[PDB]
Amino acid sequence: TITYTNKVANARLGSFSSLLLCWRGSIYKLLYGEFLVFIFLYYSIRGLYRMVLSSDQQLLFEKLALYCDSYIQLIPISFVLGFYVTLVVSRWWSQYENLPWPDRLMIQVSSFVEGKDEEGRLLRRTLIRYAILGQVLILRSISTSVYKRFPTLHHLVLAGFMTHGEHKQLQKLGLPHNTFWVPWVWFANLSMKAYLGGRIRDTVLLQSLMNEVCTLRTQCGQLYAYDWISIPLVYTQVVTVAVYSFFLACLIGRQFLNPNKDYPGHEMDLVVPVFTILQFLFYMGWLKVAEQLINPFGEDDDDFETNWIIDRNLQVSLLSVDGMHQNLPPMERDMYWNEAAPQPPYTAASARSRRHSFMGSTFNI
Amino acid sequence: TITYTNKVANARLGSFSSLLLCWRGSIYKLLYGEFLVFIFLYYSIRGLYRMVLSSDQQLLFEKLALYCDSYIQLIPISFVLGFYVTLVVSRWWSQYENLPWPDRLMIQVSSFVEGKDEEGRLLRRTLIRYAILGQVLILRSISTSVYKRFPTLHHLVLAGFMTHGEHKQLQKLGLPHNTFWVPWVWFANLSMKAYLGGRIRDTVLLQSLMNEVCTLRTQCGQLYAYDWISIPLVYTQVVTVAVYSFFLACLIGRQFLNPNKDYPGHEMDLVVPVFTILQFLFYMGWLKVAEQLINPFGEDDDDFETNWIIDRNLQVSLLSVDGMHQNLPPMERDMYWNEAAPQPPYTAASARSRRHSFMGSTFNI
Amino acid sequence: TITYTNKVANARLGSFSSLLLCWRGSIYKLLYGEFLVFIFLYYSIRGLYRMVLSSDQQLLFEKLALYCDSYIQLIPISFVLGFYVTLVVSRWWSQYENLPWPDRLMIQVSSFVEGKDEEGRLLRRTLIRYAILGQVLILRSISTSVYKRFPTLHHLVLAGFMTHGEHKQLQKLGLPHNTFWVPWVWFANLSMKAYLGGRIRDTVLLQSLMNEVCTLRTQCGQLYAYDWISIPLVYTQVVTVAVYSFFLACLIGRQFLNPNKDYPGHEMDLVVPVFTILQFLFYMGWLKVAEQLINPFGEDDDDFETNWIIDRNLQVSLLSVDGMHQNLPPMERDMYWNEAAPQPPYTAASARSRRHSFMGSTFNI
Amino acid sequence: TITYTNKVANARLGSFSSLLLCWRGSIYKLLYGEFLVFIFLYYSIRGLYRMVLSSDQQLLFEKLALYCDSYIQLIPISFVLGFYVTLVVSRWWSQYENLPWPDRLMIQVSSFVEGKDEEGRLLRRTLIRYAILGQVLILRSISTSVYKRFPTLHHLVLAGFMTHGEHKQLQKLGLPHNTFWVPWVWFANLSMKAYLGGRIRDTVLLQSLMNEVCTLRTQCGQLYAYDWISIPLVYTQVVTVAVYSFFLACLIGRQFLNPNKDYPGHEMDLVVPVFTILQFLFYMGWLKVAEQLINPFGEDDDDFETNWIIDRNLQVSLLSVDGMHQNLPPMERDMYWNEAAPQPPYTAASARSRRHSFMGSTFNI
Amino acid sequence: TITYTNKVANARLGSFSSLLLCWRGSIYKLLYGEFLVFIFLYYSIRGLYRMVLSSDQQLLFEKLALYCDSYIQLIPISFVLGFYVTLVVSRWWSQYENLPWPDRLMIQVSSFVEGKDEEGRLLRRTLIRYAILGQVLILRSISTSVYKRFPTLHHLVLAGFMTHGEHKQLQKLGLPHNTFWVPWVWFANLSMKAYLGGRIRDTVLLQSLMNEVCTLRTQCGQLYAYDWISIPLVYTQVVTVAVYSFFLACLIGRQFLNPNKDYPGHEMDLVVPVFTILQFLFYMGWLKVAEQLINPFGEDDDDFETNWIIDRNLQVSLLSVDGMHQNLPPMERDMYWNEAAPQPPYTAASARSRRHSFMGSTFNI
Ligand SMILES: [Ca+2]
Ligand SMILES: [Ca+2]
Ligand SMILES: [Ca+2]
Ligand SMILES: [Ca+2]
Ligand SMILES: [Ca+2]
Ligand SMILES: [Cl-]
Ligand SMILES: [Cl-]
Ligand SMILES: [Cl-]
Ligand SMILES: [Cl-]
Ligand SMILES: [Cl-]
Ligand SMILES: [Cl-]
Ligand SMILES: [Cl-]
Ligand SMILES: [Cl-]
Ligand SMILES: [Cl-]
Ligand SMILES: [Cl-]
Repeated sequence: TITYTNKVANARLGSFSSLLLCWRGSIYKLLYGEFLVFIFLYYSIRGLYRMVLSSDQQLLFEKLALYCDSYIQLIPISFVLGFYVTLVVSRWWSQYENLPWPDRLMIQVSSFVEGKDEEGRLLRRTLIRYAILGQVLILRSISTSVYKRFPTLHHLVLAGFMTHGEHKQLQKLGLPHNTFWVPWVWFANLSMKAYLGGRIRDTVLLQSLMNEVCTLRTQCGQLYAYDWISIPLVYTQVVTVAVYSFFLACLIGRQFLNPNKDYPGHEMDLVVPVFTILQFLFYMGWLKVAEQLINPFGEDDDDFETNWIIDRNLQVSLLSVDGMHQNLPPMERDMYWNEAAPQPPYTAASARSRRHSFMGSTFNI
Repeated sequence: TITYTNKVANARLGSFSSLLLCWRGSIYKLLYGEFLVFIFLYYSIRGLYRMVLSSDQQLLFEKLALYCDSYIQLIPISFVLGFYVTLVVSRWWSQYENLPWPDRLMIQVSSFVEGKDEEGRLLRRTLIRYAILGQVLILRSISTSVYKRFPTLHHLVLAGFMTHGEHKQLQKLGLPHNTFWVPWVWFANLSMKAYLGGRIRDTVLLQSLMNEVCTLRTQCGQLYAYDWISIPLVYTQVVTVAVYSFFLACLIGRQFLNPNKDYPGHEMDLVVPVFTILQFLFYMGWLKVAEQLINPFGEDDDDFETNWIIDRNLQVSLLSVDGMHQNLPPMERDMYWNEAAPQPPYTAASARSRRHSFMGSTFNI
Repeated sequence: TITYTNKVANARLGSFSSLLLCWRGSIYKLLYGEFLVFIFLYYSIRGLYRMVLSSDQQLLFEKLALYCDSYIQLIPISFVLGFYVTLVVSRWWSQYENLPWPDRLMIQVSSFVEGKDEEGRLLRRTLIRYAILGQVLILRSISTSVYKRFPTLHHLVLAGFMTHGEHKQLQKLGLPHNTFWVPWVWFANLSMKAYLGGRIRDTVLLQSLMNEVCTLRTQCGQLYAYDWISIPLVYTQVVTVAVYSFFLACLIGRQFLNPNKDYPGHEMDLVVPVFTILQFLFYMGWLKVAEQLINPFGEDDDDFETNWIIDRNLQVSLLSVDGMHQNLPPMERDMYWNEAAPQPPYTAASARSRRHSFMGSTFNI
Repeated sequence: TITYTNKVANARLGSFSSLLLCWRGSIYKLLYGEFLVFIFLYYSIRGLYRMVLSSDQQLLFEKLALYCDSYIQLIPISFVLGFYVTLVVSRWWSQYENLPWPDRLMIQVSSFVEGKDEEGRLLRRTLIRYAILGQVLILRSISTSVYKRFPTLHHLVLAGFMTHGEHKQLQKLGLPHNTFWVPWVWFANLSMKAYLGGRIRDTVLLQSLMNEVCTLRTQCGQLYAYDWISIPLVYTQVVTVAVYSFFLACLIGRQFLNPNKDYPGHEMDLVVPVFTILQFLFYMGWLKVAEQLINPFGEDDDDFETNWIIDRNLQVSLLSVDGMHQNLPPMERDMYWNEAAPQPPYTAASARSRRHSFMGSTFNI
Repeated sequence: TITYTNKVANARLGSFSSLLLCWRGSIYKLLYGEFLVFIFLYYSIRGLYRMVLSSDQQLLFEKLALYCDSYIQLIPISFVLGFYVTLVVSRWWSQYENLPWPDRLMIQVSSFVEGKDEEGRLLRRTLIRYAILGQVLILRSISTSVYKRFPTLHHLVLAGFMTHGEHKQLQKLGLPHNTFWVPWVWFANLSMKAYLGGRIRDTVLLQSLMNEVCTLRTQCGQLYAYDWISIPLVYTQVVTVAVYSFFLACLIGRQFLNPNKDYPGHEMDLVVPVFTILQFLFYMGWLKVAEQLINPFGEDDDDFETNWIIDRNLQVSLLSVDGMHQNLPPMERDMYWNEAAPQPPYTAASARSRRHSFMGSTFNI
């Protein structure tokens, strides 16, 4: 992901205009393959119309240039690009709001399960490993950068995510469908077995534990649904055909005709169509937004990095559930043990923000 | 459903332009029946105006051609198409977010109910079959591909979804309304009977079980409401009349008049109206999006496949509640039993994504 | 409500164009009273300008016709109609998502309350009748077709919804406000009295029962709020004045002036303004959408039928809590008692939809 | 609030056009102070250009009239007015969805707390008074019509909302911030004290009681956040400057120039600019919608009446909690004690709505 | 934050027009750095074209001026500015709806934990300090005004937020990732230890306590996600390039050409382009809205003040859990002890709002 939040913290003169000189993640990196083709096609007609076509077949070219010029209209293209990109962006954000984070589950696992030895440590570690295997098994059929890292189910055994005893059991289900739901049942069975062992001392705690897994199930199912069902191909093709039809009329129609005929529109012969190049840039960088965000789990620059998340979620969870169970800092009296209104200090660099408390809009009347 | 997510993973040169050469699910498969009619109507006037109408009735045709040309405007049509398709798409996605998945219920059924013999197996199997019959009875009055598969309630008995003992009981209710709510009451009564049998050992578990059925009830009711209440016919007709009025003025008005009169707009006699055909394609593929997504439960290409779901939900649930109840893989020490920070390996093919952890935006100041 | 979902299941040639020949619920049924006025007003000027006004006062009419022609612009009208109808439709759907359905409460009432005789039957029946009276008392101050059916609170007694013992108690509150909240308190008091009688055997069940009534309270309050607070009259009037100002300039300004003066725009004298009639139809059918959906609880064609719902909810609930309490079909072994993978059959008519299970996007790489 | 729902129940000929003759809440009541200024400014130039400026300085005025006429465009103004009003309306509705209604709390207070004498009546009354004081203390810093009614915290004592014993305790906190959170802690402490007194007989009931106060806390905090943080002044100023710049060019540029020069656009000398007045009305009634709804808690006509709500919520709650605790109507057999399908009667006035139950879309195939 | 809600309470004549004379937070404070550059660039050509370029190179300038005039169109720019600002504003509000307020947790901490001495006071104070440390550790990596106030983790010790015993424990985790999740585990462990000490007397209360921390975890994670993932740089750059391309063609093309050639558009030589300056103001104040709200946690004027919140949340919580635990005002009979309908008085200043209760829309029929 491209991060530029610190560069746009304040609205100053050189804030947004300085983002036009960045290479990675910018339109200059995506439009390179198409600008060359457009320029070559444009200059392959200026070199035919001027030195190949004769005077007889040079007046039928001008009637085409003046006819393919009333069909360049900016209303419908700007409607479709703008009613499509909004939907693409809304889907893109919802695809991230459904990413499973095992932070609300490790808090309860580190507390409700009681034990600080063997058979109380292994239980917690397996209970927290199942919820991570569940997310790894789903972020492998939708993402590409994770598939190239775990090409086979035997590669999960070598990385520590799985076990040889679990691989042989997951191989023996006899179902042709995907198998990203088995760990969610293993977790429930292990938790019930733990409850019937004196570890969990109440049924309320067990129900609370199951309620936080029933939500990760939904979050993992929604990602699969989003990947399986995509935006209709009809809607995808309409925008592309509209944009290409618009830009095919600028090749013939926006060319600089011979001024010897004194046409109402053509009066100069500057070589470079600057305002055609700018229009191409502006109207293609709008389509490349959808082209980039139509599949957030890829290998682009503005795509989710779903390969450091599965390491952070492993390390943090394994630390929280194992090495931080009965470990708290010493309990001591605070600095404000006897003080009605604490007054934290302000540094010299930050003394403008010493504001007063808001007391209602109608206070000053 | 048409899936093309893997073809648009990255934003490259040949990514969106390569989707215009696909047959299934494209505008070329939907516009075939109307393009022929439009072309025939267009060419039936070029063949009358040129060789049937006389010179007297050839100058009243040109006043019609130049008069039916100021009524071709692209603003209101592009407003209605764009304020209608967005609503259609928003309804289409919500119709899928309400599909009942029995994955959050089988997890609790496989755990809370205790027994690994007869009278403890049949209980779980019937409890999980009722929730499937409930979804089958509703995905039969809204969908067509399921109705043609189960034309009669006697066909459900032969497929294993129902039983001869329950058919005779559902036939004896004496109510003229639909009967998609009976299994949701049978489930509750069976669960209460199971609780008063020593199977479920607490009331918290039973309440948790009922809470997950009270949600499937809402999800099944919302689909019926969506099917019963549709977008107003006034709104549906306005867009159609606008589009047809727009395209009826292109038959007479966009024709190539005789250049012998030197009209301000007509100066060439190219046979094929390429930029009229392109406009027809672009402005009809936008309407066909709504035409296709106005009823997601049909027999189109970009329509929900609600016939493999009812098989997957049966097999997965029946496997989960029967053959995986007290079945867990062996519990063993992990690969990182003594390791503060696990370091999973990276393959050679995926070594660019070894990124560093984000530590806040203001870290670098 | 007008239902046409089965007519638009598939996207075929004659799918949307066949909806323009329907009478009920169409623009032809709403625009009849105003098309006549528009036509009469239009033809009352063609009959004055041509045979009443003299040659002196026939050249000040044409300067008005050519001046009231640059004020016909389609952009602001299409903006307001399109930013208003979307809000109207969004409110219309939310008014239906708040309709109380007593299906999540009857499930718990038929199970938690224990008894299969007198004093255990009357309790359940009264508990389920209070929740129905609560919805009847609110769908009587917002809807008209229900008010005309129950004009007085004494009419509810004669229909079985109320009782003579409760009518005299609801008459004796001494509050000037509406009384649609009393049954929600009667239900709670009756449930607590039942709990302190050995009927409900736990407090978890009673809390679960009260949680499902605390939601119906919100759903009933939201409908009253929606009816009490409406879209601002300023916003309602702006659209009407814009549309009427647009259509008042088409009466004088779109008329066919005398071609003897050779004006730049008028060159023909066809009697019927076809493209003015079509514009009127298109731009008034858009306003009638908001005109119809601004109050869903009315007596139109595309309005909610809130008179069969209050019968279905009564019959279904009374059957569920009375004649289906301890009544379940016999428990027998399934057809798939010993079968790892069930294979339901496919009929001959539906054999194209035998699709294969989706196994992830990146499976084929 | 202005209520006109009953006048627009059905879509008839005289439905929306009859709303243009209403005084209160209409554009005619809001645009009066500005139409006079606009008319005076317009007619102060027609009276200078015609009888003050000489022939020399009457030909530099016409170049200004013809030059300040290509800057009157309706695209950007209609975009901003329409992308701003939608946000204003969305905020306006959310400001009402967060109004605290103490209807879900009194139901539980009237049931869970057990006692029908002194020390069981006072407890319930104080518990229900704290939740009302909490809402009164917040609907006094955001609203003006409530601040003018309770200008001082001593005025709450005289109205019965507060007590002299609570005023002295709320005066002795020593915090400069607002004090709208104290009753929410008093309620919790009183409920815990009641539980440790034999009144509430279980912890589940107490937790359910606290869960309904933790939601009113959020609802009261959201109103304060909405009042404290408003729409950015930049966004507010942009629309005003755009509208005023648009309307300043219509003073000089839409004037009726002397027709003695035969200009391409000016050919008549009608005194009143009817289509300029209509445009002013239409384009300023759109801005006044935002001007009115930018602060719903005011003293306008289309503003929330937050002064009858705080009386209804007091009377209803005090009646439900105190005088309706153990008070239920007699329990008797229903009219349909032995009847499988009840058949409520239909009156003669409402006999058209006897519709048949919907049985699915695909029923007729 | 800029607060002007009290100035726009009512819709009067001088309500919105009076907001154009405010300095702080206005467009005049943001456009100062760019207006000077634009004016200098504009006047550097009027001073070259008029007194530097010769008559030969003064006719190639006018063909550029007349050619750089058909590319000034307001449709696409007003589409992109308006489809971008809406998304920016929607993100800006959601960034505030996720701010953690410890008001729903202190209510339960002040009640469920039982004790009014030492070892019962320290427990509550530490339990409430952990939830504040959790929010301080996250509002330090996203905000700048808080980072400049706490540049180092040792500065938190000196302000009372942290302790020397917990600093040494947070220094000893051995993880390279951010450490904003440790207090949420410390809180859970301390609460479980308190429960196994006789302080919390039930498991329902402990589960309710943990449920309110599992929500603050999500609220704190969402802010970090919003800061880490920003709007795509492609979409950010497209708007800037469109606006700058629009405003670069107004420098040459909107200049006042020599009227000696009698051009169709240029006929006057007024020095100041008033309607170009106004367009610049209007089209740059729209971009500066996004420029300001693209990062709400900054040091602008319309930016969240996240430095008084962390003091209010500390003081209020510490007062609630320590000095207000078993402290309630005396319980006395109300003013309306025997009164069916209370009648609070109305002041003379507010007597217009004595409205009558709404009794349904169809009441008057
Ligand atoms: Ca991508
Ligand atoms: Ca379909
Ligand atoms: Ca209606
Ligand atoms: Ca107001
Ligand atoms: Ca900022
Ligand atoms: Cl799911
Ligand atoms: Cl160019
Ligand atoms: Cl429902
Ligand atoms: Cl053509
Ligand atoms: Cl409510
Ligand atoms: Cl016409
Ligand atoms: Cl809050
Ligand atoms: Cl005028
Ligand atoms: Cl999270
Ligand atoms: Cl200018």
